Amino acid sequence: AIEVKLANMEAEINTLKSKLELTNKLHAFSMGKKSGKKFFVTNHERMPFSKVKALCSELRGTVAIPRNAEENKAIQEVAKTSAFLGITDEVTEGQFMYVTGGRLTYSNWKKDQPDDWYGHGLGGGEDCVTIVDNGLWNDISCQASHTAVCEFPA
Amino acid sequence: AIEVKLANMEAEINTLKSKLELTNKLHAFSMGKKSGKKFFVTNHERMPFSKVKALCSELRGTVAIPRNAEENKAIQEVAKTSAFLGITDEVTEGQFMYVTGGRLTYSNWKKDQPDDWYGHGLGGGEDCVTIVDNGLWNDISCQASHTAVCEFPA
Amino acid sequence: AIEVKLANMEAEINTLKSKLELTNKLHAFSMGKKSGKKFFVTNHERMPFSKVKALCSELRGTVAIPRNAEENKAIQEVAKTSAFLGITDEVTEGQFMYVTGGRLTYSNWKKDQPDDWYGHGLGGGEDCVTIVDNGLWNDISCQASHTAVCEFPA
Ligand SMILES: CC(=O)N[C@@H]1[C@@H](O)[C@@H](O)[C@@H](CO)O[C@H]1O
Ligand SMILES: CC(=O)N[C@@H]1[C@@H](O)[C@@H](O)[C@@H](CO)O[C@H]1O
Ligand SMILES: CC(=O)N[C@@H]1[C@@H](O)[C@@H](O)[C@@H](CO)O[C@H]1O
Ligand SMILES: [Ca+2]
Ligand SMILES: [Ca+2]
Ligand SMILES: [Ca+2]
Ligand SMILES: [Ca+2]
Ligand SMILES: [Ca+2]
Ligand SMILES: [Ca+2]
Ligand SMILES: [Ca+2]
Ligand SMILES: [Ca+2]
Ligand SMILES: [Ca+2]
Ligand SMILES: [Cl-]
Ligand SMILES: [Cl-]
Repeated sequence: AIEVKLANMEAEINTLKSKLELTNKLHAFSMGKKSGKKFFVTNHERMPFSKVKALCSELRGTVAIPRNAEENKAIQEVAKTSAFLGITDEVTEGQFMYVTGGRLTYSNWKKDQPDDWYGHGLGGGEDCVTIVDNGLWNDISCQASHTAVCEFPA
Repeated sequence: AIEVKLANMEAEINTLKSKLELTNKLHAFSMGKKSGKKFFVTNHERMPFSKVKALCSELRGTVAIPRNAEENKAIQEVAKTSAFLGITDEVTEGQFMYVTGGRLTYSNWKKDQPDDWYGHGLGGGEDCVTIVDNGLWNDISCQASHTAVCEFPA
Repeated sequence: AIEVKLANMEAEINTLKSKLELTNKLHAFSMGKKSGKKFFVTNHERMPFSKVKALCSELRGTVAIPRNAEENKAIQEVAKTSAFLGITDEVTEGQFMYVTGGRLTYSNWKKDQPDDWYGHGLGGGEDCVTIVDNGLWNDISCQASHTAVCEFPA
């Protein structure tokens, strides 16, 4: 009976959907995702901010955004090098916004940062933000190439 | 049409099964799984034994258990810090057993361990086991938080 | 009812295909795949050449093959020790060919190599090639055990 075959096939599909969910949980776990916390991951490739945005979007994620000390340390450890954060004041100078919307709240600026430097020689000031090796932040040219770190929901 | 469509769906489902199996194989390989050998994975999160057990269970794995010096070495390599092992004397004080059942066939106890110590203030003695930095074992409170290391079959 | 169910099943299968593709993209990213570049992966296990071939084949990949300095560097960094490349002169002594077919177009041989040395006592000369610690190449016995590094398309 076609109905029986259809029913058995629906069961197979459900089994596969659960298997894939497990595959995703195992991968996240293997990559360091902590229980109930956002998942941060990188391919260790350095690229301009525009590229990071496109890459994370393709993966259905967003550019890493630290919203507290814990998340900051987590991203720092993942990146292990200067990486772009999803924060920018491209629109209005001095008004840093999350790529996901909203004005900047938590921050971990290095002393004297942000300074919107123009002397880097790339044109424009510094409208992007990078978390440096020590975990502190520094505004940088969005044209510069820093590590791509994407984040996925908790 | 209906029957031809249903027949294609079977092929679609079968093909997806094979692709997901291949995905799992590649993932195990990327996580360092050696041919015909079980493998260990961690997200580097520290939590109480009960949480590790539930977490590994959810991944269809088990809390890491060393059956020989090689596996013990592999687990410490994966963990990097003190991690719980799937061995406890919760059923009968003094008699350590595998969470998977049965008595120990291999041990690597640290000198003067196990000691079922109470001075840790967590209440009760020590019924769980952790592999320490240098591969040796120590019994610790199951309430204590140590690294979660899951094991997957060979 | 039957046709609506078949239509939903087609939709379920397509969503599953879509999610698996996303899972594969995320996995490659997490394993260091650089944008538009072929990627190399290893489980850090050492084995004879025939085993590496069988293994990478099972993963629907191929034994790593550098076609230029950049790829050679990438493989070197992934393996971090001597590893077999998909290059051999088994078909015609002295003529190194890619396992994927065709004569070498890029080479990075160490000084005095290849030498089809017999002194290893394994039998036969040296018909396989490994990339050594510094990125240079040496022909070695296909029967020797070196790191398995698989390659997947860009
Ligand atoms: C990597 C880094 O910190 N770069 C900063 C640059 O952004 C700008 O602030 C400049 C001002 O002199 O100082 C540099 O140290
Ligand atoms: C982490 C560790 O080793 N803890 C042990 C504890 O389990 C208990 O054995 C105590 C006895 O005095 O000694 C401690 O060093
Ligand atoms: C691992 C390695 O480099 N082996 C080489 C071997 O292939 C052969 O060339 C021999 C010549 O005497 O030298 C060895 O060092
Ligand atoms: Ca500006
Ligand atoms: Ca600015
Ligand atoms: Ca700055
Ligand atoms: Ca089709
Ligand atoms: Ca005890
Ligand atoms: Ca103890
Ligand atoms: Ca549904
Ligand atoms: Ca030869
Ligand atoms: Ca040689
Ligand atoms: Cl206990
Ligand atoms: Cl040979």
